[PDB]
Amino acid sequence: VLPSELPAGVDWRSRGCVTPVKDQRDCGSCWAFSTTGALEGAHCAKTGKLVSLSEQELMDCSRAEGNQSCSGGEMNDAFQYVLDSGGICSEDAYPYLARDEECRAQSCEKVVKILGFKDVPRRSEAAMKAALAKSPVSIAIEADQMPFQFYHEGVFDASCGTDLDHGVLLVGYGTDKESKKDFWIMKNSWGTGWGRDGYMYMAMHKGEEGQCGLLLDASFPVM
Amino acid sequence: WKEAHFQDAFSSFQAMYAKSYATEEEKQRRYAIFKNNLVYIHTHNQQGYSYSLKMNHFGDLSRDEFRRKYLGFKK
Ligand SMILES: [Cl-]
Ligand SMILES: [Cl-]
Repeated sequence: VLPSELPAGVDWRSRGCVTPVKDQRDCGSCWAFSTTGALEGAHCAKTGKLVSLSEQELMDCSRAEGNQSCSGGEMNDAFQYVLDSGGICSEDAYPYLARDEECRAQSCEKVVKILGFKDVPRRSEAAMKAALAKSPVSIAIEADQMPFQFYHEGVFDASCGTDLDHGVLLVGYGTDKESKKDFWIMKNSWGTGWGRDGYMYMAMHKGEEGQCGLLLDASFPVM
Repeated sequence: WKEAHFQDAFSSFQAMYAKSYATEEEKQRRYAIFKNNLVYIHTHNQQGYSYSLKMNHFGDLSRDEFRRKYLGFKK
């Protein structure tokens, strides 16, 4: 709980708990990618095994919990589905098509399961660091502004709105000597041609809402 | 830049991302959006920010189109 007790940096990528960057393409499925990334990271944090999981299953099968496939959804409704249904299938078993279709989750083995899911206490950088010490964290942000659309690299400290419209994953934090700014390490789902091989280094100290609202609606799976 | 620079840049964009257009009306719209984004990126990168921008596969989309279809978080 004391900040000294938290590590100076965290990067789940170099611990081996992050799958390669994925690409949602022209489908409003970000919520599913944020969810699978959190589940991939939490399962690996616990077992040491990294298994890439199915976004398509979430899209096709979680409408009862409130999600609407390519028309949008949210991470907690997705975690609820995983809890409800007894887990989630692998990416290989149930691959990503970026299109709406009927559920086939009878077609594959549930390989990762959860006990539940928790929200990160709101408006606290310390709380986010503490959560990230344990595993990657699902966050919601406003991600529609032009600087965001064309982000390449560097610490993203742009003046950002808080109309939450995109779901992504934080995989750690650290500090940049180039800009002299602390950051969160964010994993996006727009492929490796966006940002820093698919990642964004987001400014850490942008007030109680987080950069682009990232402290407003953050959560993670419990295993 | 002259128009020919923008024209060359758009052809390279089309080749690099395999972007094609079903009507001449769509292509002219997408060219205009592309040019606007290209100018934005170039101008931004002259301004000395902590981060840079780069053209990418969203290059021919406006903010509204980008938001409506390429994001997806709905609370
Ligand atoms: Cl904008
Ligand atoms: Cl064409």
